[PDB]
Amino acid sequence: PEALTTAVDAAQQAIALADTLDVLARVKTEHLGDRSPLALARQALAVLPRAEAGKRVNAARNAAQRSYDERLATLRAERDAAVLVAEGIDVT
Amino acid sequence: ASRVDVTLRPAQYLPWHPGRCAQVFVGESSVGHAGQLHPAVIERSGLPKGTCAVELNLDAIPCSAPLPAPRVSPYPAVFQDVSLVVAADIPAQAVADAVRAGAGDLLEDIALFDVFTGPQIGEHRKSLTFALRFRAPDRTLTEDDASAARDAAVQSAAERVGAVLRG
RNA sequence: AGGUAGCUCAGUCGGUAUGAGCGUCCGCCUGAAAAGCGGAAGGUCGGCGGUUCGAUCCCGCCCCUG
Ligand SMILES: [Mg+2]
Ligand SMILES: [Mg+2]
Ligand SMILES: [Mg+2]
Ligand SMILES: [Mg+2]
Ligand SMILES: [Mg+2]
Ligand SMILES: [Mg+2]
Ligand SMILES: [Mg+2]
Repeated sequence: PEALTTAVDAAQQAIALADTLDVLARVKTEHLGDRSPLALARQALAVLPRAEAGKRVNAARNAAQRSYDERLATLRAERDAAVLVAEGIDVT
Repeated sequence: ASRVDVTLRPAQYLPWHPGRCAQVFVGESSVGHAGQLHPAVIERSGLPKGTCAVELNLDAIPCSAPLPAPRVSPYPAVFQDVSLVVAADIPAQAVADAVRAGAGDLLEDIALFDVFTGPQIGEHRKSLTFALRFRAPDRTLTEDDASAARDAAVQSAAERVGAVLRG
């Protein structure tokens, strides 16, 4: 269909709103999981008589994947950096 | 085994954990590092969790041939404990050195046996309690003589690391 | 001829990785264990690249073992 404003934009604001790996885990399965609306386009992408719509449908997931990947690595960096400071000891 | 004194100072040096890594000095000369390895290094390398390591340059450790002549006083010792509150990132060794510098020659042994944090102490603080053993070389030390030496140690730690006597 | 979850192995011959065993974690069991059941976590499907709207699957090169 045309879900460039209701599926990609609805996910890029819910991904950036998550500040926890647990919150981001729920947004994953709701906006990029197997039961996601963006997944429904590929599940029915072969019952279509591809060239003019495939690159436009794949670009909907290529943009939604970047938001999850750039947020996962960011929250992973914040989590890893915080464990190191919390594990500091007096070496003397 | 090398008959040298050694100080450990905080350092950040891969592949060690930046918060659990000491750089080893003999005098003012670095001679190596020790502590726990970095968690990212451990995972990428397939190492056991919590692996620790030490590496020293033996050729940087100077050779020592000491000829000790220890002072062995037979007179009784006075035992006192001091509880000092400092900021949480003040190394315990710096507090002990300040206590030792103020106590003078009467101080025979100092040993840290308690590091405490909590609401009784305050945020960003910690409490260190040292066991002090005083002894005179020519007389039985009195409680007042030892307390005067203890008070001078407390004053030294106050000026050097900002220690506050625990109340 | 094959390379598939941390390891050991089936499957999928262009558009939701179908799965097991061990291992790991987690509950039952034990004062605590082992063993056992029970369930969960766990898969750019060898690198480098093409082809394609889209590659674990097809094409080129190379690592790997018999
Ligand atoms: Mg006493
Ligand atoms: Mg007494
Ligand atoms: Mg077959
Ligand atoms: Mg399975
Ligand atoms: Mg399964
Ligand atoms: Mg479990
Ligand atoms: Mg994995």
